[PDB]
Amino acid sequence: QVVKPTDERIIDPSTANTQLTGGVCYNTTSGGNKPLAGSPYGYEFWIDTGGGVCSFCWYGADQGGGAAFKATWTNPHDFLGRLGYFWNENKPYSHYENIYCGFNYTRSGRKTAGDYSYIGIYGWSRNPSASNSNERLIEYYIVEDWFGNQWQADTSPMGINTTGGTVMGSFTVDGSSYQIIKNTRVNQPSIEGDKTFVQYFSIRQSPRKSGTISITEHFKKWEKLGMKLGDNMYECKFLIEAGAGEGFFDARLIQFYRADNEGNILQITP
Repeated sequence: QVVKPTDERIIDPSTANTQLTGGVCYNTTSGGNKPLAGSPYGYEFWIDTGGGVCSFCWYGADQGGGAAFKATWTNPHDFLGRLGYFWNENKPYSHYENIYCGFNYTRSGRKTAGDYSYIGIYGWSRNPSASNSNERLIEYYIVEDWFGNQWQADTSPMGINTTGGTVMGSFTVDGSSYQIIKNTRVNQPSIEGDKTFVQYFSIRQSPRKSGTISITEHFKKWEKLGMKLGDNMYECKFLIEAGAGEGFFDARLIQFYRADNEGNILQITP
C-alpha cells in the first residue's frame, strides 16, 4: 500500500506562486542531457531543424523546489525544454520507488505554442527483451496541460487527433481522470536514431497549472494495460513542448521527490 508523503520539506503547490528571478539561461541546443551544478537534476534543450530564438532558464538549486525553470520561444520548430531526473543506468521504473512532482507555473495563453503542445512529465525507457520490436523503445508523457490551438481550447484535454494512436484505457489520480493512449511512431527520430518506437500518454482530463503528479501511479497503470516500460528507464523530467507559436512557460515551483510505500522520503530538493 502506497501512502502519500507528508514530509515538511514538500512544498504545497497550491500557494507556491511567487515569481522567481535570477535564472541562468541557455539559448541553444544542449546536445542531450546536461547536469546542473549543485543539483541532482539534468536539463535538456532540444529543437527540430530550426527557426530558433528559444531560451531555457533554470531558477537554481535553492528556490522553486530546485527544478523550476522558465522557457520562451519565437516561432520554434518543435521546441522541447525539460528538467528533472536523468537515469539511463539499466534500471526499471520500480527501482526509483514512488516518484512525485509538485508544480506551479504560469504560461502564455491559448494558441501561443502552435497546433500541438505538451506540459507535464516526460521521458524514455528501453525494453530490449520485448517480443514486439516496435515496443523496445518507449517515449512517454503525463500531460497536465497544453496551449490548445485554433480548433480546441487549452481548457479542453487533447485527444488522439493530436497524439495519434489508440485509447487503451483510463484511471483517476491526483483529482482527475486520465485518458491513456498508445501510439506507434513509424521511422521517426528518437534517442536511438530514426526508427519505429511507441509512445505512452496519460492525458489529464481536467487540465491544470499547479498540483502534484503521482508519476509512479501512471507507470503502474500503463504496465497493467500491457504498455510495458522495460528495464532501462532513461529519464523522468518536467517538460514544456511547443510545436510552434510565440510564448512562455514560467515555473514558480517544480519539486521532484521519491518515497517508499510507507511515504518516507528517499530523495528531495532542495
